Amino acid sequence: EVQLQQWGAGLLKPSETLSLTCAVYGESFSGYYWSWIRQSPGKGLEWIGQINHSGNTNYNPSLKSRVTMSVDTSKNQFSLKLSSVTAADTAVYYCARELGHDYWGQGTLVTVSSASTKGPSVFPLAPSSKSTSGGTAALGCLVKDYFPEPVTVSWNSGALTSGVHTFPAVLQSSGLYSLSSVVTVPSSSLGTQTYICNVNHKPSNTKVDKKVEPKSCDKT
Amino acid sequence: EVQLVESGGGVVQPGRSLRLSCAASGFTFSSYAMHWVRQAPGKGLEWVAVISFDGSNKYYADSVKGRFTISRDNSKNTLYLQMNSLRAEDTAVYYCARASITTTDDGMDVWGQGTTVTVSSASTKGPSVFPLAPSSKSTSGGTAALGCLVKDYFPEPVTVSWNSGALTSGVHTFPAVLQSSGLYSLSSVVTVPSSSLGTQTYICNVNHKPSNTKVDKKVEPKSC
Amino acid sequence: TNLCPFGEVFNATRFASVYAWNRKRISNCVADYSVLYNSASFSTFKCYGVSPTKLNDLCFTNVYADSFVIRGDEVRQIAPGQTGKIADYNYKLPDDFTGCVIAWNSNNLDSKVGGNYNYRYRLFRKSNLKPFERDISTEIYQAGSKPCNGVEGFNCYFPLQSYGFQPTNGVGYQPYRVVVLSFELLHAPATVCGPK
Amino acid sequence: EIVMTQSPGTLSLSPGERATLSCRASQSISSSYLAWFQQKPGQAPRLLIYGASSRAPGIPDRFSGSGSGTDFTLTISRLEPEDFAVYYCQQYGDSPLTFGGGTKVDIKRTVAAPSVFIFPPSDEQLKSGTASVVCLLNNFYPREAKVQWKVDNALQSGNSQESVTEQDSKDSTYSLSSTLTLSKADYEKHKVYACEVTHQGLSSPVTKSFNRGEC
Amino acid sequence: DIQMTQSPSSVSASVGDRVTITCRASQGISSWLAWYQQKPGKAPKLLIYAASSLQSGVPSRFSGSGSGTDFTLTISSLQPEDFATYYCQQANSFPFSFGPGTKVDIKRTVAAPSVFIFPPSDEQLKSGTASVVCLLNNFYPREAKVQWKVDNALQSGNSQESVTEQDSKDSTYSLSSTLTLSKADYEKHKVYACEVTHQGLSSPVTKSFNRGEC
Repeated sequence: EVQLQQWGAGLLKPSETLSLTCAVYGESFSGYYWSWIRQSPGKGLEWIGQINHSGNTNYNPSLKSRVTMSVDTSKNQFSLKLSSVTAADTAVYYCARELGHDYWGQGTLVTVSSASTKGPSVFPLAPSSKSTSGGTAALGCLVKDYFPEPVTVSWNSGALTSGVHTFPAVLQSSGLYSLSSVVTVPSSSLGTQTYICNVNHKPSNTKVDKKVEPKSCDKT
Repeated sequence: EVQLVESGGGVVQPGRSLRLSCAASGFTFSSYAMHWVRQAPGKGLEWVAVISFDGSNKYYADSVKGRFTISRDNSKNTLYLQMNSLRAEDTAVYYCARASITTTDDGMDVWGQGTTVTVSSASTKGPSVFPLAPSSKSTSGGTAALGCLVKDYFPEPVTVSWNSGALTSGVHTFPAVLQSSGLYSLSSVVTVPSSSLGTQTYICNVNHKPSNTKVDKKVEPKSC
Repeated sequence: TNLCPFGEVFNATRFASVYAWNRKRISNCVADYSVLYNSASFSTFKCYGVSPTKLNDLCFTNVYADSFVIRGDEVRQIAPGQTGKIADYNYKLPDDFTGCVIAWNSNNLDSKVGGNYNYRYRLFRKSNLKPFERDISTEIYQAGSKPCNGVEGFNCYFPLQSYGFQPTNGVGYQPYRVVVLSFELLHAPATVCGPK
Repeated sequence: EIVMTQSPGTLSLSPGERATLSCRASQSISSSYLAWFQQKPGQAPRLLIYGASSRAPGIPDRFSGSGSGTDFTLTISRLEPEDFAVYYCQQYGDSPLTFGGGTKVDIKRTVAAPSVFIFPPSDEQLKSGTASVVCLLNNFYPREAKVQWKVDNALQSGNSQESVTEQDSKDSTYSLSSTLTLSKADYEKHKVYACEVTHQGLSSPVTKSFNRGEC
Repeated sequence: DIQMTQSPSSVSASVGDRVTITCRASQGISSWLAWYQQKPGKAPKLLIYAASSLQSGVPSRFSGSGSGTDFTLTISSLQPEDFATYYCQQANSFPFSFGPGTKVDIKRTVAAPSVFIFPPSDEQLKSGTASVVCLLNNFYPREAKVQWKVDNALQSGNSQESVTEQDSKDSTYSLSSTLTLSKADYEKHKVYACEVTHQGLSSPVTKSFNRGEC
């Protein structure tokens, strides 16, 4: 058996450099080729290169210019450096043994964005008398303009898990992220039972407890 | 089905030129390479030329260099061989051959029935027939050998039949021979019971197409 | 008089595989190079160190002609300071070498219907080759925590793999014949020389 | 680069059925050097088939492979819940390597008409300087569905973004959220907004409408 | 130009017998030798390529081996559809080359030629020539000589020989030797004789004709 531990920088900025390290524990570090593989939604599994215990590297012609490798036999580690990164190099990077048929790593998610920390803004998407579904109504909350991922969402301090479909994020033109969380409940508990959309972003130490009520039309 | 058919076979005099053409059917002509290979009368196979699947690489032997020119046309699926400065050392039977690979890393696998090529300045001529009657010296256990002889004819082929295609119990018609005169000759003999000579008639019937010639000649004892 | 044999090397019939490149020595000759770079068949006529038109005036000790066959997209690897299969696990040129590299298409001779599996290349090797080396060993490439004992199986593969040359392969996956002329000079007299 | 192409780009089956995925190469491949990889959510890939016909250790006998040249085929006789995942094809006969795009294997079930809802924005997002209207589609199968945003009987484009949920674990349905962004000026100058949904299970497009300042 | 020789010049065999045919070159062709088979009045039929492989649709009784400058083809159990002529072909370099050929005859008991003679008839002289003939029919093997002697003196340079084939009734042959001359040089001598030379022949058999011997 063999074990491979990954580490490296996550968030990054364009024109910068992405460095990653994989360490091997469980067998010999000499005699094999250790490879780096990449996975992005749209380009599928991609191969970057492989290095030996003596600095011998086989690269991919599509990245031979930007890719660089290193190997340290003392600590039994290998490392990748990818230069002039962009938002296209945002992906999951794996370290594997030669022809990964045998053993792979676990995955290091590297993200690239020129933005900086920010906290989410929460907006309640409430129901109305027209959202009736045979005695059932939907509602929820919209999280907008936050960075980086992820964001934790819950309801009634976590006292609700049915009908709660939380959706993935969306990279808007502002470099920030957005998502929406929802819930579906009988119309016999809208005006009586309370609903709250708790949001939590750790990189900003933001904990929001936003209430939600039907949009009571104030007659003026 | 795979099928190669050659054409361009006929008499021709020295010095002049000719063009043979092979037509293919049943496979992608524009990928296979093609070979021209001859066989002389009474001798073995001989290599003539090869051409690739595009026409840019051609190779010939050391006896047809300059005189012969091989080519092809993938449009009509045709393979051409232009012979120039023909000689009498080229009368032969020509075959087209397919090859999956130039240099024949795997060998030829498709051939044509072949087309004949005669090269002689002579002109068509009906045959001359002569009977080879039996002889007292050819008497052995009551067996008499007789026959006919065709000589000084041109071109090939000839057809012969003893007793209107009936007697086929020993007929040993031999092949042709190219004398120095330039024409051809061949004998046709047969054995008979020596007691049925002056009772039964034996007549050789000869037919030659290039001249529409039809002859019948009887063989009788050489009376004294 | 006594020209050099540049017809048994260039205008030959069957070349060798790049993992068994054919080397030939040339000495005591009057090698005339002008006939080479005065042609259009040679799609690639690079020359490192020397200049092409200045080749019929020098006088080297001996010349080494290495002939073989490769893909069309692998010709950029025949040069000093390159990387890939050909340059690492096969024919490797040193850094700052003196000589010339010629290459031209051979889709006529080295193309077959159904694939020419006679031309092979080394794909796996536990290390890189030193310059001007030849590894014809058909041993088994081990890539797992399990010995191969000379039996192909899981993670134990065969290094030599075949080019699938066909006549329909368009441009880059078409056969290209390559000849590398290394002009090796020494402290001994210059047997080779250009015409006059 | 030996480009590979997986066919189809998605499937829909049920436990007990049989699955067949195909990988087509741009050019003929070496002897039989093509491998089949499995990948599930979060985990890293795993090898099942090597040589296009061999079954690696720890691989149940239901995974089989076949093919040659530019056509290879993976087959799964008796599916199981652990088998619904992404599958890739790999070639280790020519350098560099080359993976496919993938062929997901989703669970199947009866068609389900989406439940559609439209949301009017809140004053807070307006005082922030923007507006975003939301269209929620719930509990619908299959995933093939289309959504259009109409502004007072007028189509839109280039500003509607949709996000899809994953196959549920109980009913195996899907959830979708479309969002249409509009500056508060453009949101106030118009009057009405409609979400038109088209789905296989729908007898006809469903148009949910709402006006500004409606109540 | 590589020259490809074969051996033996000919072979006599029987059904079920094991036949071997050798091929030699002058230079070294690694393994680029193919074997073709030709029958009288047909076209060749590829059998072996690479000197060891085999073409589809070819029985297994055909085998090939060798390398370098020596190759061999083998027929384990002959059959009636294998008596033919076998050619070799090299493919190491241009120009290519075939072999002279190696025939495969049929075996039987050594027969004896029923020798006969035929003199020039009248019409042959009426035209102005003369064609005498001697004949050796129903014999085996194919090796045999026909000597011509005019006036009891050997005469050559004006004779022709023709043989048909291995007959299909019982493995027999037939040869005709023709002596062609001018009426003038013919009417100068009297005794014209043809003598036979064969293996099964107990002793040579000379048969002659005197000019005017009716």
